[PDB]
Amino acid sequence: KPWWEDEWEVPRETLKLVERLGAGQFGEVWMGYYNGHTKVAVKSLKQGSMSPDAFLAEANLMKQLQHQRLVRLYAVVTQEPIYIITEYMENGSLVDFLKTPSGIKLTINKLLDMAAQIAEGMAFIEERNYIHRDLRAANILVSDTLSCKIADFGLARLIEDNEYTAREGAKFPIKWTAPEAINYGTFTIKSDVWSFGILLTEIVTHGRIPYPGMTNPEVIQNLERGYRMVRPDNCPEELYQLMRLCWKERPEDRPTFDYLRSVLEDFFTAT
Ligand SMILES: Cc1cccc(C)c1Nc1ncc(-c2ccccc2)n2cncc12
Repeated sequence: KPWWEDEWEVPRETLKLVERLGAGQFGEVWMGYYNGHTKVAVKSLKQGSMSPDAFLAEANLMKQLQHQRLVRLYAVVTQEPIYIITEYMENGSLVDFLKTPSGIKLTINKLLDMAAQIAEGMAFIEERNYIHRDLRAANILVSDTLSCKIADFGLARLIEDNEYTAREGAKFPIKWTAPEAINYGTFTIKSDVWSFGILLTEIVTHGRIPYPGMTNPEVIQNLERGYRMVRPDNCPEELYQLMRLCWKERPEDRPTFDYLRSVLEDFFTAT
């Protein structure tokens, strides 16, 4: 659908980049304002660093995935430097927010709350037939009202039938990704469940890097023995047994996202 017809295309004028939130290889992210008043986040592609068609595939997938628990596509600018504009999240990434004064004061109740918002957001992704493939505290975003939404959809995909198989030479963060995804390059909403498992460990330990004293090969060798992550310090035994269904050996034994939500709501209100 062409750009002079795209309901998503905006004149670049309408925008005003104020504070750079970050920079890397692929460009920059900025808070700014749309037509003066509405706070937004703007991702800009560093020319030449990656393909504009691949930059925008994120935007195009988000056009299809709209739900309160998901960070919302506002608009795109599809020339000079290419912009992706979204809804603004005031409190930045979950993984950082959990380390701040405010984050550090959160009760376990509040945390189990947030965890259920994330599972909700994924129960949508689940049911629309998408997979995320990058689910971790760094790719959860926090609002001014301490709610949570799924972010970063770089790797997110619609599936015809259950399997998405990566290209043989692909690497993903070992500590967060499911054995079959690391090994066979096969991803399903069940892989994402496994990661969610790992993210639970990030919520409940605030910041921390999962599998505390272990290198990647040590972490692989342990899984293969039938071990899983050592009960994080101060992790209610319940939520741990939950991470444990998230880490079942066979994916089809791994639970749904709707069910995780369901359970996380009980844990939450039971406290
Ligand atoms: C702008 C954008 C483009 C594509 C995909 C997404 C998820 C976003 N949104 C954001 N992406 C990134 C950030 C962000 C980046 C660094 C630090 C904190 C926030 N952000 C903050 N509020 C909204 C965002």
